[PDB]
Amino acid sequence: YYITQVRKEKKGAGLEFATPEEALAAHERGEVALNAPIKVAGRETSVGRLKYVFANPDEALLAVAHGIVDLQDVVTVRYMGKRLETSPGRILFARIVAEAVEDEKVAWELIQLDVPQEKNSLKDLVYQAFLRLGMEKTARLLDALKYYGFTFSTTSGITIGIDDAVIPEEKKQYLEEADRKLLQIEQAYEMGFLTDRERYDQILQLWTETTEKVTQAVFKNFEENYPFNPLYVMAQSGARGNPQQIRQLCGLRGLMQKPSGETFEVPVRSSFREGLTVLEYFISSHGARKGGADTALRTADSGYLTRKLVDVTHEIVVREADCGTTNYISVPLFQPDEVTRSLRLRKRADIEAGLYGRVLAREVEVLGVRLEEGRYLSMDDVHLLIKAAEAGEIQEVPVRSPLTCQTRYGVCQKCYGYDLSMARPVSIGEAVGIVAAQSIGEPGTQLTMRADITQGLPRVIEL
Amino acid sequence: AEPGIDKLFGMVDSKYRLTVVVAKRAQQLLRHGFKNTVLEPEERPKMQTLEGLFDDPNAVTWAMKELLTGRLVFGENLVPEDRLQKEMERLYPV
Amino acid sequence: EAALRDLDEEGVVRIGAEVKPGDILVGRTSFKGESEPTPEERLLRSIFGEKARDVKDTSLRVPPGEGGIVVRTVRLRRGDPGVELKPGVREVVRVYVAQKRKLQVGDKLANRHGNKGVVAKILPVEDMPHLPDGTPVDVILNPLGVPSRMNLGQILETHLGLAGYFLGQRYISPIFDGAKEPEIKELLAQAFEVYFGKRKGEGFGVDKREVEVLRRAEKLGLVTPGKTPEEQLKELFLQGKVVLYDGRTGEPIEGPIVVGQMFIMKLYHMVEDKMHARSTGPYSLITQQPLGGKAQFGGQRFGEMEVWALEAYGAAHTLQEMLTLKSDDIEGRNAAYEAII
Amino acid sequence: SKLKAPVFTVRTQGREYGEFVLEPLERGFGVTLGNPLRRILLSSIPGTAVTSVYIEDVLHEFSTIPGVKEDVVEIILNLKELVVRFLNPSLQTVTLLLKAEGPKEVKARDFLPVADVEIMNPDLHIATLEEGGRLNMEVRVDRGVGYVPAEKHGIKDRINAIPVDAVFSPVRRVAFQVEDTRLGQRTDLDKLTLRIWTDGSVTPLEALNQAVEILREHLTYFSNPQ
Amino acid sequence: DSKLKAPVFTVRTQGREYGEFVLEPLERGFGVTLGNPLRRILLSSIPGTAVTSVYIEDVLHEFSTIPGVKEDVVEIILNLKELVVRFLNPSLQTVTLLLKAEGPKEVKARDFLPVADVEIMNPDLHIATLEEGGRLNMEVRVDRGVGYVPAEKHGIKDRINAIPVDAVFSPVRRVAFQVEDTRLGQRTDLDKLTLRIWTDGSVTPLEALNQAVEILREHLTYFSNPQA
Amino acid sequence: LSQFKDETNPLSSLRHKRRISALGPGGLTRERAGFDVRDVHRTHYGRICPVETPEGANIGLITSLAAYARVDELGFIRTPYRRVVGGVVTDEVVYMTATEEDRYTIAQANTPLEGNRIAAERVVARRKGEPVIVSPEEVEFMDVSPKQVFSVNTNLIPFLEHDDANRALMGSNMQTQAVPLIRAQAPVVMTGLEERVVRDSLAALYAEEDGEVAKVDGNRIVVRYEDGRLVEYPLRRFYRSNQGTALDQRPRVVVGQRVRKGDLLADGPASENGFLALGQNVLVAIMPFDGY
Ligand SMILES: [Mg+2]
Ligand SMILES: [Mg+2]
Ligand SMILES: [Mg+2]
Ligand SMILES: [Zn+2]
Repeated sequence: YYITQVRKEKKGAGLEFATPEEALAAHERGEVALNAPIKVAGRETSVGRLKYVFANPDEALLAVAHGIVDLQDVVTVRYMGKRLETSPGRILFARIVAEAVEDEKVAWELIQLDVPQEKNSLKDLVYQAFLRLGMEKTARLLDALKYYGFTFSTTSGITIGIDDAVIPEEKKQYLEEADRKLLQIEQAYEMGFLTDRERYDQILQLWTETTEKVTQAVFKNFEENYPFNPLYVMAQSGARGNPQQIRQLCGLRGLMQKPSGETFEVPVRSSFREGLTVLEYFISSHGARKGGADTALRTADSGYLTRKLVDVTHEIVVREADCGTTNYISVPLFQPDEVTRSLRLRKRADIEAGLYGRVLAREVEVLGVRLEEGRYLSMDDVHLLIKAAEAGEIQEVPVRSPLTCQTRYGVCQKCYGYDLSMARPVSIGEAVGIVAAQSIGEPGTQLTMRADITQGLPRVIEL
Repeated sequence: AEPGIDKLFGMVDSKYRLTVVVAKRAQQLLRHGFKNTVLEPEERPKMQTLEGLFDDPNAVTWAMKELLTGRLVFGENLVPEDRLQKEMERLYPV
Repeated sequence: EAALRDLDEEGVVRIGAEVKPGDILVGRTSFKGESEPTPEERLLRSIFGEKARDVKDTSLRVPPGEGGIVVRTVRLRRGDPGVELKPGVREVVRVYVAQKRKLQVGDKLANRHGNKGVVAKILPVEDMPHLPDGTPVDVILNPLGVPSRMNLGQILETHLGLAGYFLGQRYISPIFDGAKEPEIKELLAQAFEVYFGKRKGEGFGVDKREVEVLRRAEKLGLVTPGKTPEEQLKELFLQGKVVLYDGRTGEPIEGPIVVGQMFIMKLYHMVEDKMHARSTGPYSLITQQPLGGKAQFGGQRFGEMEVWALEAYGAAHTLQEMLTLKSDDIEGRNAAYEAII
Repeated sequence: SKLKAPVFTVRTQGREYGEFVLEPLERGFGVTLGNPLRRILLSSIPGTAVTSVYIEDVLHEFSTIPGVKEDVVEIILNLKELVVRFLNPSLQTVTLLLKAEGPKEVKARDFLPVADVEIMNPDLHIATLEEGGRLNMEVRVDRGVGYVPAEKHGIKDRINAIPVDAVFSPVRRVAFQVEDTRLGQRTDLDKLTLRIWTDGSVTPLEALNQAVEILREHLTYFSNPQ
Repeated sequence: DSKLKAPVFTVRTQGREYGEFVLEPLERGFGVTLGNPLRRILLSSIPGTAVTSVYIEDVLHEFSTIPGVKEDVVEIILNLKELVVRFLNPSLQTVTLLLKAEGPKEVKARDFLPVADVEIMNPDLHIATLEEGGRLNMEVRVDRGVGYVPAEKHGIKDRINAIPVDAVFSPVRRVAFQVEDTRLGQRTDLDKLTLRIWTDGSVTPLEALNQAVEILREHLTYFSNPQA
Repeated sequence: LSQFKDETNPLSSLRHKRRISALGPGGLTRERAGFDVRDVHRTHYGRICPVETPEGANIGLITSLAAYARVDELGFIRTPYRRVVGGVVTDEVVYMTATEEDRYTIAQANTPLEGNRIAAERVVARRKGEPVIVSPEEVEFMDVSPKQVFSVNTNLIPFLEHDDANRALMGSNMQTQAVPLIRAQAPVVMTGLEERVVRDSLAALYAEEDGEVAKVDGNRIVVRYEDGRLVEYPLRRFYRSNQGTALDQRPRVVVGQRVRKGDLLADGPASENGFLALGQNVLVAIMPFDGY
């Protein structure tokens, strides 16, 4: 992520010129920075895009070795017959994938050049390489990513200091605003305008809104002023941390709960950088003990559920290619919206979990494309079906499922569909019953060892 | 990853059939001391030792490389079981 | 004679001898008892003309993976004042073995703020990052462990450790009432005047590599533009960050790094007391399955959830081996051993 | 018990790529040798490059010429890939002439021959012309090392000349690898592999020999104190 | 011209333990190119001397205490690891130092019996404190070698009751180099290199620098014979 | 309740004697214990440490006594407080139980004072465990110190206020598992309890009264006291503990040295000049390194 992110300068940031030579003259005078967004005649460009034009990636990386430009600076490079406007770091990342797969044309289509490489983008790259190349070439690509990621993280200069937990300027103003509103509420209660419960509920709502304002102020300050902050970079790239934990380090701790479940009226207004008081530390310890007890006293229920599932599905095996049935199920693409009383499209992730790698029971005609009966649905097929549904052409998809399978002591190949670990039809003889029990039980046990104590696992056990 | 694993998986209808074919072929090679191999002298797997370069003793490695060549025939109800072993012994004494 | 070299005339190992696995600590004989020598051993002993003895070896030997230096031997005999032995026991001998353990890969380290880990790499002195004056660091810690655990006390301890390293002083900060950032930063100001003031007197200015790092420092918003290189280096020092050189290449790290002094403890859990392996060994009485525990030279437990994993893989023959050939099929486990040899 | 002298093996394919292996080595000596050689290879090997170009009727680098597909920027980029070798050691600077009429495809072989000047890649594409197109161009070739931006040297042989970045170094890319090897009971030994890419003017083996000699010469400077 | 003139070499020394060496002017980038390999060689591959085994009378192992002596054997061995011994004969490989003291006294490194072609560089090093009625008769063996060899590897015992000692043969203590911005004529990107070396005194910094340069020179000759 | 003694280091045995267990004959069961018994009650303030507990099936069932707390004759834990009269804090200290504590308004120890008089107009206090803001005239009692809220192990963590409670549990528990070292040294940054821990563990040796040291040896120390009697102290050398660690005592005086009452004579295991020493002080860089 560090080498794929580009720099943004704010020195010039808006100056307009007439000719590129005029813009270059101002750069040497110290008025406009290299990456400051400027407009030459009609288009927005930068000094680096005009000053440095490289014929090939070899020349661009050679200049980096001599120290003229950095990996994060945006320049103009000529690659694969295209005059791209990218940083040397993103050009370097493209060469890593090309050499790992030993094919320049395919690797060019597998990557997203114009974005920094986060956890989500890297997961898509691995999945697409598996589909096009196979296990052997995907394993080689995985090692190449590991080798370069370790190398660049060592020399980049990532470290944690006490000043890296930047306190926003808006925290002081937000707290003073809350105090003025808090005193207004108490005056109204003293005059009989509201009861005890109404006053208690208003105080909790005020502190909930104030906490969320501080969270927005923390991350907005990082984006505008410190885009390369170690804490900000870790959360944005998905390496470590979530916004809730960042707020406790830089903003305020927030509201706490009593052992009985009630919440204290007064929240903890200090962060971990400033340091807690003795009274605040003791109050926060009630919830820490509660979370530890839930972890220890609920891992047995989740483990007990897994054993029940194994003993009920351990005999289900793929025993034949086709059972010859004509029954099927219809997977909906729309759901009722009870709050608004209307039919709306479902989430893309929910549709994928019920359609990916499934055999079509009937022929479907969508957007001029014929999907024949008996066709396994790939991820591209699911995306085409979602696009057709958005155009009002189809509402449901008939598929074969284990629910309607007629095979004795198991299921057939056509009713099961894909082997999700290989993205191909399942081979005859697989113990799909054990896989199903382990797939269901694993997330429940992992989550309770780290919400799930609410109507989660208890709700699942009841169902 | 095993060399040619993608091509090996495409030669069988079920992934568990490939394992059976490899395991049975490895037993045949060990039984006859690698004298029944279909590999050329320059195709035999080798391992590096301090004394020198010698033949690979791992029979599973030999069987996987033999399957990629395409000189082996596999299937069900090919030949009678008794006729197979007696013929192999007569061709390859051990 | 080689195996009996270190024993004294009484059959006990001498004090000060080095013992390794398989060495004898104290020798002991037992009466073999009555038995019918197999017909094969009958012919074997007749060819070599060797009359059998009535005693066998039952001595005490060093367990695998152990050893050291003998430092003490204790002998208790029946009838001694205060010695209450069990009936039928003649004497008991105790031997003490001492070893000096150095740090190695797999040992566990921790600090007082809850950060713990094992040693995975030991590097030579010329590979470690070093200060511009040539002083290398001792320990490298991953910054990724701090943000999710929210234990910022180790960071403040590191900052106060850096100031005390150059000032040569220690500190006492009581919990909830102690040193604060304004007090820590003023101590770092004095430590900079001896960390950098010494260089100026010796006749050295600002390194070329330090200039390059300072150029990036202002791009990250860490230092104020327009200041002299010395003033910008002092700004980074007040944040606990210094310019660090790479020992492998000699080039600086592209960003300033937090460097300081920390207190780290060595924990009781060591890899040398946990590694264990077994091929064949003792078996249970009723189930005839291998025993468990390193002290008993036992095997590893293949539980119900482990069996589920093999079933999901489809490895039928691998599962059948662990159920029969390696646990309790007596005819199968004897034949398996003889086939391999 | 000093270590035995290592074995040096070469795997050179073609005239532009090669691999060199040196093993066994003492612990840490792969980094000790690999890093200095890579730095010398990328900045100190002598070579030739284009430093200035003059084109008729062209005022600035960002303009365009009527009758040719490629603009001034694209033509300059094609010139930076030209490989030129000077046969005469005394020869320092030459100027090449190019005059073409459309609609031919201009190549590197269309340059007028010059004494003691050899074009290593005559198949390089320069520009494509159409009917009524003109291309009168003059390029200036110098000698040097490393990489020098155009704004640094600022070389112009005449008015309206366009300076161009000088890629003097014949070496294109260097990458070295250090692996852990063993010899009997010794397990901390090192194995070094060096991979060099070149433009063809000098063999990768020739570049390695020059880099070693440069480092050896510098070691003799620690000889006469004061 | 582009080929810079030969740099001038300057040496500044402080006794037998500190020295500074300056090489200017150099082309851009050559300060790191030269300084780093010398630092790596100096810190790892310079021969020296160290204590490898000790024998104390009436002592069987290192986990014991001596009557009349304040320190135990473990602490005494730690003090002996700080001893600096200089061999005046290049052909000398091993020497033995004998000490015999009776309390009450504080024994130092200067109480060792003199040996020909052997010099102690820190005679004031504290070894042990003897109480009235205490005796200390011991033999210390000093070897020559390179690197760091643990006692578990060499296992050198001159007799039955000798105790092997971990050996740190490196005489070099600290190495640092500085790169400054010098200029010559119209060129302002030139480099100035200064090397700073700290030693224990048995080997001078100037001697260590010469040995490091020779080690690097012989390694460059390994690129001569291709064995394709 | 009769347990094999934990003596990995001197701090390990000190903690073992201050532990409180809800299990045993007549107590609760590990499997049948509910959430109510394992929770932190508001009355634990100053009596039971809120952070020191083992994570797992024993969480909330095995705890530690607070630093300033003490058990009375009837078996109830009491904590000290400072009497406040007329807005000024006095030096009178009262030990009281939880039921008596609920009848008063008790301020925090961090209240600003100008001498002995409260200076802040707004005072943070507790009323039956709840935090309130009161005037100085309404304050009746004050906390002795912040240290009385936590146990001995937790009191040894500097900058505790900047650490999360979950991670602070690991830091205090793991100090019990530290092994003595041959070159152990005291930490650069301390909290102030290091000297008392060594003194109260009875691991080191101190002078009974003023005198002069006569004989110093690795096995014994003889001191000539002012009244004239001779006392000889045998030192424990290379002794094996229950955990297998070696416990030894190193003398720290010379012959003829004059010592006052309470002066250190010999350091015990994991101690450095009378200060607790469980580790080393090392130079640390915080950065990734090649995936190691
Ligand atoms: Mg340009
Ligand atoms: Mg030494
Ligand atoms: Mg536990
Ligand atoms: Zn079916």
